[PDB]
Amino acid sequence: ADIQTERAYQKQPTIFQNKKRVLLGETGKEKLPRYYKNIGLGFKTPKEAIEGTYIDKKCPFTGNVSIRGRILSGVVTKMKMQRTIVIRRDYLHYIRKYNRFEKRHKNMSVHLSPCFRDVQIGDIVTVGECRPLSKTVRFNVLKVTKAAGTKKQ
Amino acid sequence: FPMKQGVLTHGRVRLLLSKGHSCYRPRRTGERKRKSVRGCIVDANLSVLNLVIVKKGEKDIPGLTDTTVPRRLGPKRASRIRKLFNLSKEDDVRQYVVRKPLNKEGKKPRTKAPKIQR
Amino acid sequence: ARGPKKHLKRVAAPKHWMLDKLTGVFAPRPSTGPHKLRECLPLIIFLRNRLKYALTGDEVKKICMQRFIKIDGKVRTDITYPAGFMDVISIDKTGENFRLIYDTKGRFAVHRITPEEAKYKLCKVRKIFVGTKGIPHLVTHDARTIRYPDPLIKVNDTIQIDLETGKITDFIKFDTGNLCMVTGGANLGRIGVITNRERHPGSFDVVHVKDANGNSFATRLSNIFVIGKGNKPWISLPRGKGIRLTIAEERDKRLAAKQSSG
Amino acid sequence: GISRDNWHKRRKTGGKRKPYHKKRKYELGRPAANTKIGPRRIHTVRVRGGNKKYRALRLDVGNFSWGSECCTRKTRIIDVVYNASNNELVRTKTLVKNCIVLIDSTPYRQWYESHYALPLGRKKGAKLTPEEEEILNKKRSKKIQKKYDERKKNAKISSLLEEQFQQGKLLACIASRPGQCGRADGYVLEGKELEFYLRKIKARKG
RNA sequence: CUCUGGCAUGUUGGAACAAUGUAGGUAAGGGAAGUCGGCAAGCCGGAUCCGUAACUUCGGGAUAAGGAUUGGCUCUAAGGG
RNA sequence: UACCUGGUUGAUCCUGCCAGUAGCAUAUGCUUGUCUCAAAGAUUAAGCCAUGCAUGUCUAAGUACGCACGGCCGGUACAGUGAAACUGCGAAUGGCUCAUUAAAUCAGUUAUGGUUCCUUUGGUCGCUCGCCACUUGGAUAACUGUGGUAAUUCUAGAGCUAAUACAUGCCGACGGGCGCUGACCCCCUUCGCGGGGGGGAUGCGUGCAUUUAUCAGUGGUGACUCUAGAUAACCUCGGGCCGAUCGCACGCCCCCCGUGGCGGCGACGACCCAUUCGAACGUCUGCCCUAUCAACUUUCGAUGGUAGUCGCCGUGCCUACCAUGGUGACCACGGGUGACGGGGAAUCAGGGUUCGAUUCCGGAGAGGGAGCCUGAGAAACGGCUACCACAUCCAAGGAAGGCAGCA
RNA sequence: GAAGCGUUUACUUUGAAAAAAUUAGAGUGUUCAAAGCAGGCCCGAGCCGCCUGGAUACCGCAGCUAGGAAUAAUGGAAUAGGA
RNA sequence: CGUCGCUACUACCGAUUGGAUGGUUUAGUGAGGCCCUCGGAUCGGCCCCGCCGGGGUGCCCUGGCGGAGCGCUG
Ligand SMILES: [K+]
Ligand SMILES: [K+]
Ligand SMILES: [Mg+2]
Ligand SMILES: [Mg+2]
Ligand SMILES: [Mg+2]
Ligand SMILES: [Mg+2]
Ligand SMILES: [Mg+2]
Ligand SMILES: [Mg+2]
Ligand SMILES: [Mg+2]
Ligand SMILES: [Mg+2]
Ligand SMILES: [Mg+2]
Ligand SMILES: [Mg+2]
Ligand SMILES: [Mg+2]
Ligand SMILES: [Mg+2]
Ligand SMILES: [Mg+2]
Ligand SMILES: [Mg+2]
Ligand SMILES: [Mg+2]
Ligand SMILES: [Mg+2]
Repeated sequence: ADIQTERAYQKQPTIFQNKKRVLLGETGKEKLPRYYKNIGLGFKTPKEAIEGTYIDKKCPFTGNVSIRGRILSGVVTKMKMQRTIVIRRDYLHYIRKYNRFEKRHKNMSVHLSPCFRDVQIGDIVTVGECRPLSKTVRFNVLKVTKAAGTKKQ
Repeated sequence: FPMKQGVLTHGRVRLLLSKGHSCYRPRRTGERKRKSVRGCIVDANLSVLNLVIVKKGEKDIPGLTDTTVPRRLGPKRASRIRKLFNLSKEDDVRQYVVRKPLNKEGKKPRTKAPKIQR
Repeated sequence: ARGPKKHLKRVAAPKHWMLDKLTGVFAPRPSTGPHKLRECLPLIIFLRNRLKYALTGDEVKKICMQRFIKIDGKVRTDITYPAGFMDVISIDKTGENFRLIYDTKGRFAVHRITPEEAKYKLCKVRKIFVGTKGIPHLVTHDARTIRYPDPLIKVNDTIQIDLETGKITDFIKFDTGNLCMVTGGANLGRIGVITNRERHPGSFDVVHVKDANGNSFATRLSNIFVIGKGNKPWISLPRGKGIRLTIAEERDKRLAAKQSSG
Repeated sequence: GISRDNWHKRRKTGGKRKPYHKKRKYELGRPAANTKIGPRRIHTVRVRGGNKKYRALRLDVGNFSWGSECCTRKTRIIDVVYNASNNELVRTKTLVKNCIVLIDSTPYRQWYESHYALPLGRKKGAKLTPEEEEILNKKRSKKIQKKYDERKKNAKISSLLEEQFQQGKLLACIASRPGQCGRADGYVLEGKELEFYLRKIKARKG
């Protein structure tokens, strides 16, 4: 549906919709401006977030979250939560006694902005650390790369 | 146990007395202590009863309404002396302050004046 | 703990204070001041273990009370005042002036300086910002802040500051090929010239510095402190000229010095 | 007392967490303000670091801004009509950060006439003559009158807003935090946001 | 408990309110000491939300056991054509 | 120092264990002349404690009318030393112990663009147009005096007295400027109209800090919904700042005069910014044994979204409405630990195996729990309140406790 | 001198930062040593004082940086939706 | 080699709805603190204003007793 599917009204707090639309301007359609920011560190803001209509206060690009700290990647595992997904990170732990490695994993729940519409299970996502968004969410999805696909039969 | 104003019951009760209530001085800042106090109504079971005369009668009580004791020492602030002595302004304010005389046997007589503030 | 710590164990004291293990259990524990306690010298050690003027803690207490110690143009009675880096310790009764600069081994050394070269001081601007009514402010590596600076001074530059006035006499721009001094880490106390400033967004910048002998070393941007215009240092460098020498050559330097003195 | 700690919760996997210390003061919570509408009663609570927080138990006057006209006036709150958090907060007439409330529109009417010189909020006119007959005419000169009709072509109020000016009450959304700042500032609803909340109120009872 | 319909209290009435009885209640403190024996009486009890053991032919035990709530009034949500 | 030896057989080669062998680390036994260092009620009982001490503090610079001394130098507010007390600060450090605690603590790393911060240092303190100021008000200590109580570092009534305690509250800069409101007036294309500009009387707001809303884009970020500007306003009587404070030498101006105005060095003080000491919650990786613990979490927040509450701040921290999520054989969950973590210690070819109660860093606790006052900082215990367990005095009416501090 | 890598990692080398104490270890006749961080030169007596040291190494795994690209994993153009 | 008989020691099963000591909790009661809503034992100020009074000249500048304004308020 539209962006008003709840008990409150969503809007980007930096945007004033009611900019005195009088006869000097044709009403309508005066398309409301969209707040968007470059998150830095070389990441490119997606075109969907530039011109989309969704509201997400936790979005890295159209929300009030700043990426700072560690940048790291993972593999999407589940997508059965609202605006947030869990990713699995595989690494090897070294054991000195046996001079061999040990395969370990840690699941991380990360916030997935609606700008990344084209996200399946198994994709590679780069996440950046932000302020705690939920009880167990501290990373926000910055870039989505397909998993040897981009073509579907 | 001292009697406290406003308790409003004959007998003894325990109160969490904070700073500057009554019947308690704190040993440190913010300290509150639970103490036993006596109610404000009097009865037979009281050791003493502090009473204050508010007006005079027909004659003098022996040993009470006679040999009036002076205030130990006079005013100090430069305005509390003006109110007591009707000083207007710069009427030799320093000299009008009360000068207390000191008289000890093992010493010469001498009078002592206090430092006046403001 | 339930509040601020006001003790410093002798073992836990910074190494460059060069304190021993047997005199006592505690350390000066410097008071709060313009410099962090890890890279500051309390006045107590400076007048007891550096110059040996005082023997014990109460002896350095008497000298500070008599008010001849004058740090950065101001008399300081604090026994544990944090001196810091390139601060002028002027004792006028004895006529000696000290500029507190690290030696070659990353330790503060006694640097006697001339009286007229004590009237100024170098400083590293750390944050630049504009205050109310549009007044630009400037805070240095010390806790000293000034208003109305020259708009060409940016962050991590050097400002030529004269004492008793607090104004900016001149300034040194941060640029490639400028003489600097490292103020922290392994390369602490090494005099050299900027060769390259690589930058890392979101992280600390790394700069590459080459000394007079040609040795090239790197460090973080927060440990850089430019003290010269290109090649010429603006302060009297301490003995050793801020040059780092490996274990091989101070040994033969002792043998040569011993043989000459023998 | 009330604790804001994270160690009393279950960990992410669902296991139980054993506390390694008792409650600490820095992780405390205080009882809710539950700000009502009434004569001003503001309590001061001392918070971390010796600072001061203004508990606002009761408010009756707030500072609401028109926004589209850049007009901010100190007006009186009447009641609370909608609350996105809980429906009970409206029932008990409690002022929270985002609840929408009805405010008196007289100060905005006064500014409108003294700035635009067009009847707003009036039904038929010629009823408050001892002042309105003077504000409309002012017998002003060539340039001031020429300065007033240049404020006329942009003089227009939305149908939803002018309808509420007829009723004498404007519904507005609080923007401040009573119980923290001790005051109930906000903004007047316009546009799609105003339409969205009118639909919500209508669905509530209409 | 009441309306339609039906009746006159069951083959007599009146006056009193003794014992003993028949039928029905209550009883301080104790709580089966009564008795062959808890006989008799008493306790519990509906519904909602929890929570339920040994054992077992795995079906049961099971309303196991144990605990909380329950009125009135004013509302608010959800469940349709 | 990269090491072996005795023992199964009538005898032999093995497997294999037992015993021997060396270190250190607790106890114990015997013995002990010198000297330098030096651990030491951790292990069982974080079991119980008599007694004594362990946290107090004044400079010239907040307040001295104690005779407790004392210069008197003698006609004066206060010479000076000063007990007591009010005030300010400290008492949240240190010291002790290791019971709890198994992604918890802790270590390395990183963030607060998600916060607070006494003090120190440096900024700021005429930026605000608005009948005491040559200094305003009341009480209270200490002190005198009357007691009560078996008892306590218990206190009441009565009578004084001060502040850098507690309140109140100006002048001054200050002449104005700016932005709105605009009485009117003037120059105007002039012409019978519009006119394009100026002045302007009169009223309203003007600074920093706070809470909103709006506009534009002097410096800064990797990235602000940053900093700084502009506008409309707010600015909480348990209510922000806009000095009613204290010493040191003492001087200049004298037209007006002649009795005032000016003056330096400090101290104390502050709203706010920066800094320092931090603190707090977070990022990544890392922990022993156990499956005779395989499925846990989710009514009672479990995972996430929205809007709030609360908190110093980000966050299910809490509430309401929603979605059904979240973690697990890569060992979840549960249980055990004779588990405080680490730096480190012992052994020493290499690899490892044990040990770290214990002087340094971090955490936790103060008999067991729980809840709070003050303060910048405590869920403090050589602070308070309550309960539980112990336990002290009593005239039985009450009162007082916390050695896992040093002894 | 500004921009990207014509994959992404593991791996290896370098650099940064990595508390002290402890360990290894430089210097130093504590009367030797365990230790400690001290100490040494002349004095003809004016020496109205001179020269030093208080190094360095290691710090596992994880995180940051810059070189190499052999081994190992992972991808690009197959309905061309390719350069 | 095993039963059987005697003697010691070690565990095992076992009626006793056995017993004892810890830990985590359901439910009920619930001290105490804190917050909110009340409450008002007391304690001040203004209105003093029955009066003597009075001064710029009965129109009070007031020196204070004193009723108490039977209120406004902290
Ligand atoms: K009868
Ligand atoms: K029976
Ligand atoms: Mg004074
Ligand atoms: Mg009958
Ligand atoms: Mg009949
Ligand atoms: Mg019949
Ligand atoms: Mg009975
Ligand atoms: Mg009974
Ligand atoms: Mg019987
Ligand atoms: Mg019987
Ligand atoms: Mg029966
Ligand atoms: Mg049964
Ligand atoms: Mg009910
Ligand atoms: Mg333990
Ligand atoms: Mg340990
Ligand atoms: Mg503690
Ligand atoms: Mg304080
Ligand atoms: Mg405690």
